[PDB]
Amino acid sequence: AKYYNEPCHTFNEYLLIPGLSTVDCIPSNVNLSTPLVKFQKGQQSEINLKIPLVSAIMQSVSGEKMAIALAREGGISFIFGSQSIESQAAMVHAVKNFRYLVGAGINTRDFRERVPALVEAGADVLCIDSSDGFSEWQKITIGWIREKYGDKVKVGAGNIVDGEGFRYLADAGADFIKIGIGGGSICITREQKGIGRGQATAVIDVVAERNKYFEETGIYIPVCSDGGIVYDYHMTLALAMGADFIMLGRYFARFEESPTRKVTINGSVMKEYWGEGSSRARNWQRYDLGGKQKLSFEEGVDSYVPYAGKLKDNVEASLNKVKSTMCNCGALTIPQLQSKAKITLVSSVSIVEGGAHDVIVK
Amino acid sequence: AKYYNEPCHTFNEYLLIPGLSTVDCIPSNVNLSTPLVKFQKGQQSEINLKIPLVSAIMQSVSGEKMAIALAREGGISFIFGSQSIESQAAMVHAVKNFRYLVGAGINTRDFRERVPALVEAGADVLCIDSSDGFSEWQKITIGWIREKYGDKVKVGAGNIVDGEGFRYLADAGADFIKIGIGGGSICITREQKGIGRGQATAVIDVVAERNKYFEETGIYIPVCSDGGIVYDYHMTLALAMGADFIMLGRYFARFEESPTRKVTINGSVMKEYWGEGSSRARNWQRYDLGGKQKLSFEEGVDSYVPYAGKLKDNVEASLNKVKSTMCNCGALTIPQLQSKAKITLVSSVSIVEGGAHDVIVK
Amino acid sequence: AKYYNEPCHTFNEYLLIPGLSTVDCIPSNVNLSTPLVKFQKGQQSEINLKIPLVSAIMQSVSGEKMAIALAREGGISFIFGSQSIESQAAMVHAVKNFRYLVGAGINTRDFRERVPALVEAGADVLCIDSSDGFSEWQKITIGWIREKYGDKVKVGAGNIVDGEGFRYLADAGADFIKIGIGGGSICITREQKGIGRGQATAVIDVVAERNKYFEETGIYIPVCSDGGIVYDYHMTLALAMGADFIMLGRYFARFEESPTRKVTINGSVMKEYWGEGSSRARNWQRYDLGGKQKLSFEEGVDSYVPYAGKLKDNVEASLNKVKSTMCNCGALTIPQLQSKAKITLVSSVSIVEGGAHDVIVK
Amino acid sequence: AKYYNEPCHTFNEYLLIPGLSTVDCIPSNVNLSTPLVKFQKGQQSEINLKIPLVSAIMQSVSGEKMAIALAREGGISFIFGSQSIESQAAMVHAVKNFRYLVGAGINTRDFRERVPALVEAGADVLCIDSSDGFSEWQKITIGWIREKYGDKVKVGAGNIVDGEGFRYLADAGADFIKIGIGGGSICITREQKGIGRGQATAVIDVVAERNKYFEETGIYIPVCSDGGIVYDYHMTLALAMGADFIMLGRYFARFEESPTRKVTINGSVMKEYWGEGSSRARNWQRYDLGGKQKLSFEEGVDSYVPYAGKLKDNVEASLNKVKSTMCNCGALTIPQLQSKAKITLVSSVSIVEGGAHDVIVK
Ligand SMILES: NC(=O)c1[nH+]cn([C@@H]2O[C@H](COP(=O)([O-])[O-])[C@@H](O)[C@H]2O)c1[O-]
Ligand SMILES: NC(=O)c1[nH+]cn([C@@H]2O[C@H](COP(=O)([O-])[O-])[C@@H](O)[C@H]2O)c1[O-]
Ligand SMILES: NC(=O)c1[nH+]cn([C@@H]2O[C@H](COP(=O)([O-])[O-])[C@@H](O)[C@H]2O)c1[O-]
Ligand SMILES: NC(=O)c1[nH+]cn([C@@H]2O[C@H](COP(=O)([O-])[O-])[C@@H](O)[C@H]2O)c1[O-]
Ligand SMILES: [K+]
Ligand SMILES: [K+]
Ligand SMILES: [K+]
Ligand SMILES: [K+]
Ligand SMILES: [K+]
Ligand SMILES: [K+]
Ligand SMILES: [K+]
Ligand SMILES: [K+]
Repeated sequence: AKYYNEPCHTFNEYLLIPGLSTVDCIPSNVNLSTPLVKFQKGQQSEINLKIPLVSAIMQSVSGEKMAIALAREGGISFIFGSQSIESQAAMVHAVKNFRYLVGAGINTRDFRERVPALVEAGADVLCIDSSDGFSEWQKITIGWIREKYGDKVKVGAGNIVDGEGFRYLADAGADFIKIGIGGGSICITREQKGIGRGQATAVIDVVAERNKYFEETGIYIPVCSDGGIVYDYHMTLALAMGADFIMLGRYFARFEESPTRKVTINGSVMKEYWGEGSSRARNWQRYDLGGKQKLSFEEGVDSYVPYAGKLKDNVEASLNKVKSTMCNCGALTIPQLQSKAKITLVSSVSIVEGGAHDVIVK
Repeated sequence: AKYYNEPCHTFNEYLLIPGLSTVDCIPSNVNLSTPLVKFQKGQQSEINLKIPLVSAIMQSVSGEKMAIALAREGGISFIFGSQSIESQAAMVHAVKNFRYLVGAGINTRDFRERVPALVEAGADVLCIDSSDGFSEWQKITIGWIREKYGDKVKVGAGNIVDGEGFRYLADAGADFIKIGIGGGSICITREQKGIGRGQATAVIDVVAERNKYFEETGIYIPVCSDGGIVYDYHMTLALAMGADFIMLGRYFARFEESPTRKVTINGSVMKEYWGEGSSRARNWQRYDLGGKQKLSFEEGVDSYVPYAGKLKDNVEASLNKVKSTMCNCGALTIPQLQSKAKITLVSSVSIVEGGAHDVIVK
Repeated sequence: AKYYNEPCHTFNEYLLIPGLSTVDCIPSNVNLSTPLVKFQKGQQSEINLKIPLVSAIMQSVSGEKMAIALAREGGISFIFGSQSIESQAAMVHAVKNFRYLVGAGINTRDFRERVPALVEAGADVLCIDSSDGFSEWQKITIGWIREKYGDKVKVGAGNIVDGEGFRYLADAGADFIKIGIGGGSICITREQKGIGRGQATAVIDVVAERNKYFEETGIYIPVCSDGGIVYDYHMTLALAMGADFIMLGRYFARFEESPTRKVTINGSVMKEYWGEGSSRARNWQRYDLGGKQKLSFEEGVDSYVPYAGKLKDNVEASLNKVKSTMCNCGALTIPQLQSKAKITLVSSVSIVEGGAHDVIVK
Repeated sequence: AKYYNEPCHTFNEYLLIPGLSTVDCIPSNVNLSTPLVKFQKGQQSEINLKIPLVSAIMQSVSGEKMAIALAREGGISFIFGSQSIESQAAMVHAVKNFRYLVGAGINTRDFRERVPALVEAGADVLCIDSSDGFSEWQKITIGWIREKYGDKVKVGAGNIVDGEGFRYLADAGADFIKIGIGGGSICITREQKGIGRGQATAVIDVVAERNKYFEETGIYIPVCSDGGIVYDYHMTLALAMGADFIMLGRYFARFEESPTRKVTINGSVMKEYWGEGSSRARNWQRYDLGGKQKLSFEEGVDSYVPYAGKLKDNVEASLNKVKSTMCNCGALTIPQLQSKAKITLVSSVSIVEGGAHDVIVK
């Protein structure tokens, strides 16, 4: 077996150490644009978001209302694929003809039928939805798409957590690669199967490989930090570590625009939020290992998250914090932040010092 | 004194990082066979289990019903030796003539009488039951067996936690070596005597020495990770780290087939489970240091574990998780897993991220 | 991005290992004098405090009564600047003509008007109040002061946490540099923006750079450990690590002399204490990044701290502990302590051993 | 200031890894004898205990009854010195003429009068009682004793935690050196003054220096691990790390023979136990830094410990565990253990695995 020199870590263990802020480092001057799909050195991506936030490929998150609301704010939603091809295509079509950008998730089994339907519906980009994307199944799926559409259809892939996985999907032809296994708020894969890696360590490792790949091939492949975002500053950390954009489930599930019902639990207004690996969703394709067309066991839970209001207001508040921090770090663009960021791990005692302490908060 | 560069760790601190899964990496294609006794390079062990699980040499675990039920599923039980030679021989005989495989535990004191009786009863393999097997007492016991039976009788030995201990028992002639001191769920040896080592670190260290020994002698000695298995994924980790099979007490004590009584504690159906070092068992031979034929002090406790039902159903569920994970890692056999596994330590904060978080589980 | 070899740590994780105590190492012989502003090698600072304690630039801490009481004991207060120029100047004037030393906080926006008013009022030293002082805004402010007053006006600056930040402000001309981001008892910046560093690590790193700067230029720049002091021994640690003086908010807010109201909360007499970044204070200048003249979001909280009595009695008790420890370390002056101190990190288990344990405290 | 490469650790973080146990490694063959005072290479100490346990120099521990009971079992008590010279001398005299060995604590102030009185009373050995023994005060005290009695009077000294402190007291002429600052169960020095070091790290460091000193001078100076012993296995660890004997307070305070009252607290029979640094004891000499003859502030607490019965029965039970472990490690004497011991640090997760887990203890 192979071992590592250091244990993996995640977001709550890090802090950014401010660099020089020039007079032009004003939050209003910060440009949050970011590339969504791979491109050649010196050029621009064919698809650039205005903000680095994308909603998860989940039944309880990316519906028509979410896609429209997020697209309006500059991001993009990936309409969930854990539904019939016909219904998913209809959702994509409704968003495209509500021009707002919209993505759609696909699986490694019915892609020969689902892809044509989604392309026809007007999807701008696709993304294979898999817990563990380091597989020949994803290579086959991407290969078929390239075979039939060449570079006309953009397809994201994976969910790998190290350089090897990234390299495999990059060579396979993925337009962007998703990072993360087990970090999701409603995910229990790490406790059920024992696979995964701290989200931050995964991003840092994959980004290092992505940059080597870029120097070697001249091809820049955007990577997405998927799952584990709890606080707004976690967004800034993920971007600083090298992620081009961030995929979130819980963050968006709390909004009015999520397709779930609002429910009151103990005097608190909540919203339903469940994992694709829960018996409720039954998205067996996401965990498919060539076995029976059913969920062998649960890898996600059914839950409630606090209702946070409208997406627009929340996204605005979150990004204002991101932009402010970027200015503390002397960055006016995401690439600048990724270059200038000074990132340190924090001891548990330092964490205690970071919050309010030795006072009774009024 | 001698010190080490790193502290010891155990199962809960590790995770497997998935490798490439090929289209043939289907759970149904996974072969869980594993060698039980030492063999020569290029050859097969004289005894191979169909599944890598064996039940502990304990009064509250390995009785006749357990031995039959586990043998039926592909594993093997080691009938406890903390009972009269006559009664233990009778249990072995009943299992053999219920052909199901069955093992039997022996001690370093009455082996001249117990061994012949067990061989006569039809035991397929024996195993010295000792907390600390790094001793001349075990070497003497193994030597006597070899003297009287040559290689016809198979005897496991030890419970060592480092390369030195393994080497000693290997040279002594043990057919397989058991790893672990203090990791047992009902064991308090580490708190009473201050001896022991994290189970994972022990397995990793012993396996390293076992592989060097193999290259040096051409003799492959199977090793057993004994104790400390709490979750099903711990089984996968132990195997990935190099263990050929796993010995469990608590895991099996919870089943209908364990020889203990079912008792209701606070509306919950439980089963009795006690350590061999508890006053209830009085297995002083297991902790014998050439002193009086009595337990100097307790090193185990008397307890209750949740009733889990039938062994067959539980073992099936556990191994389905093991096989699934092996497929994520690209392995269809245990040796493949041990070769391909990528194993990382996990920070405490990463552990929190691994479970459900920031949601109210419904 | 840039990463570090070790995670940051803070006060609770350290202990001093006693050195040789000579017969002259008596608490009564300890000299707690310390320089407040930069000076040339071989010379003395133009301003030396008798004790290394200064009160925070906060509405809930440094008012007229506090400034007089602390000055009387040998320290100095920095009258808060989060108020009109006229009212702040009046406070400074009242203290100066109550001669007691007194400081005053300024911001990077209205300094052209505030500075003249404060100098006119008789302020002995000024200090830019900023969460993140690594900025051109501070350089511009210091430059203007030097332009108009040369070296006649002393101005402290910053709140940096590493060598780079220190170097920038030193070259900018600051008379003393303040260390610390996010360690304040009422501060939640690290949780809102994700920026900061463990206070101890920050002091140690900045001090190392300060000493290199001294050897290079012959100019000694005093540094201040600002925020995070919870226990009296934390003061000793900060000084031993290299800090010349310590800035405290919570510590002083608990005293009779703080400008806040005493309130009873659950039978306990408390005092109000709030952060400059709370909606109550609205000190937006402290977090200004060239944006709108308002607080974008809260970075501090409103709270209550236990009433501790008169400043004189408390400061006497605190410093008696500091002097005693200095004697255990064989130091009769702060520079001696900084030279002789032996400082070690402490494991969490060692921390448990440090307090009373395994006994019921009567 | 000076820093260290690793943080300090203490007893609960360590475990012994068993070595080879020969047939002669029987608990009954273990010799627990140990030297109390320094001697020349190749020779024997003038005072050897039969067991490596000594009672603390405390009012609530070492009275006449304790001294007699412990001496009977092979150890020695150091009659507390925080009382009049006359009364302490009377206690020593009573023990000597009850021949049982007995020690007596002295301080760095009234030694010119206390020492003669104690020698006259028949004390076999003396020991300076100080929290921080790295001082000229101890050197002066030892020097006076040597001046007046030469090598006829044996005097222990210190309480240092590193090689430097040991070296100083060794050169000063101490017959044995005590290790430890802040580890005491009733001690809060580390929380009041911020000085100290993990007990295990202190012992390990001092022992290393002691062994170098021995090679350099041919003089073997016994060292004592003082404070922090919570479990019986902690005794084994301290000895394995190099300590010749162990000083305990809490351990003995629980016995019938301790001079304190038995009190019932919540249906549990307890015994009073307080630190010498508590207002109850007022042992200001122990924390004397040449200041006023009074306790500047408390460094110890007043408490209750569980009543454990008679010393004889408890000491027998404790040492049976020590002897058993020594046999697991292949040692029949303390020097053998110190040579053969294999000591590892243990992760927090490994600690959890070490106790009973995942079972309901009946
Ligand atoms: N285990 C599951 O059932 C599951 N369902 C969805 N997800 C993952 O968790 C991410 C959302 O994480 P989060 O933003 O809620 O923390 C999704 O984008 C997807 O990668 C899951 O891990
Ligand atoms: N301390 C004891 O009394 C004791 N009794 C049995 N055992 C050990 O603990 C193992 C079972 O551990 P576990 O599967 O319950 O965690 C047994 O195989 C044996 O090695 C014990 O450590
Ligand atoms: N976040 C806030 O609102 C805030 N207000 C004041 N402070 C900082 O916290 C310090 C006082 O910290 P403390 O002594 O209360 O721990 C001040 O000197 C200042 O640097 C703050 O961080
Ligand atoms: N702080 C105190 O008041 C105090 N009083 C006694 N002691 C120390 O603590 C030791 C006893 O520790 P323990 O065996 O109770 O853990 C004594 O031998 C002495 O070195 C103290 O630290
Ligand atoms: K900055
Ligand atoms: K804070
Ligand atoms: K895989
Ligand atoms: K999770
Ligand atoms: K000292
Ligand atoms: K303590
Ligand atoms: K042994
Ligand atoms: K255990």
